[PDB]
Amino acid sequence: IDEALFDAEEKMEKAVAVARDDLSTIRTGRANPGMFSRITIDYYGAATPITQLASINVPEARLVVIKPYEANQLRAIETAIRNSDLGVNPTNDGALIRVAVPQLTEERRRELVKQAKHKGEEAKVSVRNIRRKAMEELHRIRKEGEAGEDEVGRAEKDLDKTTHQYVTQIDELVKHKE
Repeated sequence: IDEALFDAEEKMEKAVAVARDDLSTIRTGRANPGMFSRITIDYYGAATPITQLASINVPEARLVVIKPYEANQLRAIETAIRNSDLGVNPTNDGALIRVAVPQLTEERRRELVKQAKHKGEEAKVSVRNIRRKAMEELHRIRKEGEAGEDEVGRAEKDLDKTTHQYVTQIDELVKHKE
């Protein structure tokens, strides 16, 4: 019962965290390091984020400079960005990567508000699915006699309580992306 609850609050935590990233990889607003965090480049057989492999430097609002902490991960990172979802054709000079935002337009931005709202929805669907796997556990606890209806019923209500908190936590994360 208690470990079921603990295992869930824990898993929703990770969903909210993955959410902040999804929503970060979107700039309703203007250029910043956060957008580059969802991108990953095979690092020694492990999918690693560039936001830890390089310094995302933002001079202008339409210009980002990327110095990979290691020279040899440069092309690797550079390619991860033209292949990403930002819509950029990163440049290279041997050490640095020159990225040109674009500035955006009245319409695409709207198509990114729809997007941010839509990926916050995926994340609330993931949460409710965590909440549901936990239910089938609390349900299976009660049925095995590892706990009385009384104790498990309480957990059900506590399970639901927590879900809303993590859901509202995703709500007031897409709120900022308006």
